[PDB]
Amino acid sequence: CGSPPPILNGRISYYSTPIAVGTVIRYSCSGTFRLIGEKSLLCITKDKVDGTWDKPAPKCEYFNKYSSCPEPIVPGGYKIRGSTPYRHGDSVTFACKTGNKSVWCQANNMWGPTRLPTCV
Amino acid sequence: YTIQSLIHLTGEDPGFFNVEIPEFPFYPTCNVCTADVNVTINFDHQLDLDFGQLTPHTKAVYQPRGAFGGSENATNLFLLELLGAGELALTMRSESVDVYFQDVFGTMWCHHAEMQNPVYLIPETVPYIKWDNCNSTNITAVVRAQGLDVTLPLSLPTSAQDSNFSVKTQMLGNEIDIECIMEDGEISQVLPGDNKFNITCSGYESHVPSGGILTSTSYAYSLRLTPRPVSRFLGNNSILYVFYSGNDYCIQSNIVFSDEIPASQDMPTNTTDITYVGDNATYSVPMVTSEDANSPNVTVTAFWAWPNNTETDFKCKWTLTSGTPSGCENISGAFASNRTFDITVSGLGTAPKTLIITRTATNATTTTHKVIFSKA
Ligand SMILES: *[C@@H]1O[C@H](CO)[C@@H](O)[C@H](O)[C@H]1NC(C)=O
Repeated sequence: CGSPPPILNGRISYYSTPIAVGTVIRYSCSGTFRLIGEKSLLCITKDKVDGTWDKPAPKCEYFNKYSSCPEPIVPGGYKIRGSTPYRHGDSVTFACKTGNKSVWCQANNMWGPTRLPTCV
Repeated sequence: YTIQSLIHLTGEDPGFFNVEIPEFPFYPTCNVCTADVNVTINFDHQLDLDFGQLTPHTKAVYQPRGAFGGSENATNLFLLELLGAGELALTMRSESVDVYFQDVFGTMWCHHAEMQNPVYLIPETVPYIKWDNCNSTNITAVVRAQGLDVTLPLSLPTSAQDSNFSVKTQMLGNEIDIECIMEDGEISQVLPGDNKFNITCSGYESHVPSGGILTSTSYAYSLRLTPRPVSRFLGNNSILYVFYSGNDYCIQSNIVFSDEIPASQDMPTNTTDITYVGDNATYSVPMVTSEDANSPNVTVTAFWAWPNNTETDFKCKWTLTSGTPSGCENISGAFASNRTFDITVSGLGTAPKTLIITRTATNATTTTHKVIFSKA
């Protein structure tokens, strides 16, 4: 899909040198700063060979130092990989038996890069 | 026997995990150690399984998993299924597990290890990612037993003075998605070395603590990650990546789990001893600490020393709640006013009897009082 969107002091992983192919890449944290945002990255194919990456580049910065953040819930949302304790940029995962499936905890609290997602 | 346990998911949410169960009875036979295993794994209804594996201390990674709840994702992927003292991992595909049996040696079936992770997991087939900007040191990350152990060099000594060191890493392989993180704030060069920074390592509770040490020296340092949650669903040739920042540089190494037998699987022995002059030697079984003065069941299974054959005149009787006290063995067992059994041997002998009794009271730790009788 051309070139991956860079993040702040993070990682871009492996994509070789493709002519707008870039099948899989991964974005990691910057180390002392936890990654707040979806890490996966795959180049979706439009009508032409050239396209855009599936998800925007996640931000890689601090998240309220070591402070905690409100529990993000939604009636159509589980708490996969989520628990009562929190630290820095920990995240959860959502699902339902009947929207998005991710949210983090940033310095502004109650969310990370995006608000607590809803569900059908 | 019933020994309940509680387990909570930590860190990320890999599909595979290890649930250590050193709690069920285990006997130091030192010869024939037949052990029938029946496992029940709940999910969501409950997809009960019928796991069956009868291996003595000769095959520690067998994984016969004839199921009865349907085509479940996976169960007991065995790379260290027996490694350790009584450690019987139950790995799944990358959940309120109710194990039911380890050894028969009589008539008592129960076990338990409750995990609060999702009842049914999600597939985590990680696409092959190489981390092009990661110098692959290709060091051998041998997964001895179940816990990983490496001494790979760290990323770089960039801005060592007043450095908020973070050692967030991750291991990848055959559809496994587990990533380690470093807890307890942000270590910054305390003491010359052995910083002992706690590592979440994702995975599971890891009853045996798991963490790495930043062995700083002068200015080249090292790193000694020890993430315990490593199981068989890794590929035979898989790669882990370490990301150590400072003031972000990555290093790649090759991981290969080993399927071998451990030093021992039997429960730890109290190594009690008694001395006798008369062949009608009787030994008083000490009261187990974890059990109060009253309990509904308690058994003193008297097993001989180095049994080359199958079970013989060895009594597992003398239980409570209307239990048979007439031991069919050649020996006779007794007790006292306080719940301390006095076990008499079948005339002992000139050689040390070295009889083994595992008094496992309900809700109490198994105390295999391996006692070696000594004459005058
Ligand atoms: C103690 O054992 C009883 C059964 O006798 C059980 O119901 C209870 O949950 C156990 N509690 C603990 C802490 O083991």
